[PDB]
Amino acid sequence: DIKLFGKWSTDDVQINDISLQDYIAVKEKYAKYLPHSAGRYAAKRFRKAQCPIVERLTNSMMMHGRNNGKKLMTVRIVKHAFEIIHLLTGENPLQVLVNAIINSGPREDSTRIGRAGTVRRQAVDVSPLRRVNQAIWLLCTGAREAAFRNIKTIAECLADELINAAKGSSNSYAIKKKDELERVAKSNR
Amino acid sequence: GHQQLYWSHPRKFGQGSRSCRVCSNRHGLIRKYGLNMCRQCFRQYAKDIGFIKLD
Amino acid sequence: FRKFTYRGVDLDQLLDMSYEQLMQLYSARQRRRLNRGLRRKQHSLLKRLRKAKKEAPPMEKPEVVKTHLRDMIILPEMVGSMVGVYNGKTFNQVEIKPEMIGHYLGEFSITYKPVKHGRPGIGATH
Amino acid sequence: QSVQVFGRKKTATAVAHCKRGNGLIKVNGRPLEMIEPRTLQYKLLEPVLLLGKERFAGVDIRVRVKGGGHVAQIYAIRQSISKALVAYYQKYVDEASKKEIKDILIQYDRTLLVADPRRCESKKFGGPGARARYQKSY
Amino acid sequence: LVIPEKFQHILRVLNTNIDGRRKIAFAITAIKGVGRRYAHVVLRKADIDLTKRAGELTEDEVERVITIMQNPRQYKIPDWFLNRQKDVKDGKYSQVLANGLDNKLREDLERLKKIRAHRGLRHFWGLRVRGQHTKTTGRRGRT
Amino acid sequence: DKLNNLVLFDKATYDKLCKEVPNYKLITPAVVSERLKIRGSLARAALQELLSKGLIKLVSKHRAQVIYTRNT
RNA sequence: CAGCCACCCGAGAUUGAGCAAUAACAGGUCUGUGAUGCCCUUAGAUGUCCGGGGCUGCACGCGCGCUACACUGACUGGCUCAGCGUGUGCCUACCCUACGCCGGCAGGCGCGGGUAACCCGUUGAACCCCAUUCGUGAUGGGGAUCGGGGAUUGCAAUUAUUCCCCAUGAACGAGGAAUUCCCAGUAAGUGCGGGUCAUAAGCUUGCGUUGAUUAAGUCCCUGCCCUUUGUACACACCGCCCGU
Repeated sequence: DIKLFGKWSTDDVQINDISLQDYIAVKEKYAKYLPHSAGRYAAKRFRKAQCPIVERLTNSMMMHGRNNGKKLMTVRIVKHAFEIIHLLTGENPLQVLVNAIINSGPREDSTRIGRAGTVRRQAVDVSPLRRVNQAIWLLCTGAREAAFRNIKTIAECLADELINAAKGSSNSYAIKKKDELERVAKSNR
Repeated sequence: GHQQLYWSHPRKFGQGSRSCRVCSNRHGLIRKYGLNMCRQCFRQYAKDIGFIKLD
Repeated sequence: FRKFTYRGVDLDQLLDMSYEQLMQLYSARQRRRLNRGLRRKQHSLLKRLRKAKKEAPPMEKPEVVKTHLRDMIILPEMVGSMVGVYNGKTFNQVEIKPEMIGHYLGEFSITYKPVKHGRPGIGATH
Repeated sequence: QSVQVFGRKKTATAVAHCKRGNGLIKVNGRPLEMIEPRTLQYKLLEPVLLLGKERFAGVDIRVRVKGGGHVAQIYAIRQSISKALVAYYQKYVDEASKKEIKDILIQYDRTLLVADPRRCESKKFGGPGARARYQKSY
Repeated sequence: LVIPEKFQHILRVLNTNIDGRRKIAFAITAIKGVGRRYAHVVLRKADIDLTKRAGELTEDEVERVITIMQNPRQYKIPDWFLNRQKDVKDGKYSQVLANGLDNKLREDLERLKKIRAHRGLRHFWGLRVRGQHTKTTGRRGRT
Repeated sequence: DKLNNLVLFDKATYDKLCKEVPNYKLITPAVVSERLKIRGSLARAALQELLSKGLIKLVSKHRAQVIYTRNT
């Protein structure tokens, strides 16, 4: 068996994006008992998607010059809130994780386009890899600010943001960021 | 009475008389392995000391 | 009116009191010179100050002493007189008072100085 | 018997002495279930239960470790265990199941047999780090 | 010993008012010298359970603490562990509470200027005691 | 800024706390502090005391993550 | 085709640096030098024998950097993993440094261990491994702002300069415009070492330890002037030049 942390089942995930399981994978054979395998995917290209996304999380809520070099703390803090989503929604955290990655994942962004002008922006399609990168970045930014200077501890601010982003609820900071991206895509055609 | 008074105060911590062993120069003495030179003489005379650059 | 003392003792008591509890009265200074020992060129300043102290003019201060050496002192026998201490080019005149004990003679030689007075003017804009 | 063929990660290494014993795996006087970080135990039980806890049928494996960093020792202690299992399973017993378990753990990951050649580079002067340089003064 | 209802805002020093919201081992930091590891050690060797809170602060606790802070030799504590060892201008060895008596000792600006000492002049202008060299750099005071 | 919180022992730590923490499904010092208006420090202290009483099920313990669930 | 991109094996399918052209600068160094050019210096010798102050000053402007603003955490302490090195010696005491007694703090004598992978050393180390008050504060993030005392190398710690114990919580709620630096064991966090050295690091130079989403692209607004082009410049645009 290959269950996550030996307690969360991995034979239950359904991405439901027709063909996106090659760019968001927790079932893949690279998915291991723990999300700790040291950094080896960042060297080359399109190898980052071969990462077990649990590792990408435990390294994305791992930032800001106070956490770098403390990866075991990140693995402890992901065990935390994995066993907490195990009880908050009464379901496997991988299901809500794939729901969050399939909804928060942006499609339309706005960028400067042109060789001779600088007046406005143009709508662009954000590829699956960049969309998961910036979605996890928004999730981690919210989870940092939701427990920053606040009495609320980690594994619950992250937990709250994850649950209210996984169901598509717009109350999430990540989902409001997604809506802002979509609306700025509307307003810059 | 300077003949018996000469060299009264032992200046042992200072390198005024223990300066670079080459000439009347200071300001950058290094005692690594007891060189007792400044940077100038060491770098210009490092070929005979045995220190080479292959790093 | 106001009351000043040296923690229950004076120069006379400290002269009578031995160095045993003097070290307990000593803050941290002038103790290890005993263990280290005193060197040469160090026997004339005490004689000179004592000789000056022996004859004190009536209604006049003890005669000025020109000293070029910062001599470490171990006893309060200096207190009660005047000293001409070093400034850098002259000899400045010092009245000794009970603050001398508990402090070193070299701590009365304060000499440090600016260059000149001016403001950021025509030359300096940014 | 010493069929040890290193098993390494960074500057820390492990040597997996293997013999016909009790089936208990020892790490320098302490069981693999209890290691100082108290966090990578699953990383150590991964190989055995991935290939099968039933494989050990009287094999005493003592791994001796030396090097810097605890987590640096791990990924090599388990690599040493996998190497010792490979040596035992290559010395006498068949290869079909050996190739089966090898394919399974190879698709599981790559850091069980072949070492990571990575190592800490030197630092270049004129900066705080090897690649980072000081701030420009305007 | 243990009692749910003993929470009072004020401790008595010189009939002045202090804060009483802090927990034990931290509610007696309101005294100038008591606090830090001093209060920690007196509560540590006071032979009482330290899990108590502000609400369970008994009057016997306060009385024993006041007695222990009056003189340090209750558990043979030397005088230097207090902020005031042998005093200046008097031969005492203890710190005095309230204001107008201890703070009278701190004013140390005129007599050193009599002997033209540097320390007194430095404390006369409110300059640095640690010896922070001042050339142009510094971002405190006028802006 | 201004430190001012509940430090008084009254009908807030036993009543409405021992009568509303057991009935909820997630119990955390932060969760108890937020949902029951109580202080997180005293929440931890009371949770330790009631664990000593033995009326919870503990999964794991940490400085910031002590995992409790209903047992009785 | 030269080559580029993917893939299986393989330790490794771009490991990092010193060498680096022709030719040149009026860029810094005469305060690096027993390598040196008329002026003060012709013994009235800007230290020179002895040596007692000096780049050791206060109102402020984004000069490399420093600990932080906190609950991914300082914090009782549990467990335990480092690698380059540096080390008793010519007007060179002072270098590391295994125990008894004492002394919280540095340190006294001894039996010895060290020219060295023999001695500290198994650098038991150090970051982390989260059982302690901690809960949004002036207390425990933030010793940043007081006076006393033991004292080891230091005749000479005067701005407790440097070895600590008590008390001192100012300011900082991650901070405008302009804006350094960073692609793999890298950035980043983290401590040890060498340089200076009374025993000395907020600096620099090495080392380990822990250790990413950062994109395998374009030339914007940054420089680098390669090709075409114009020239009345060639002292080469800091050029040339017209007129009152």
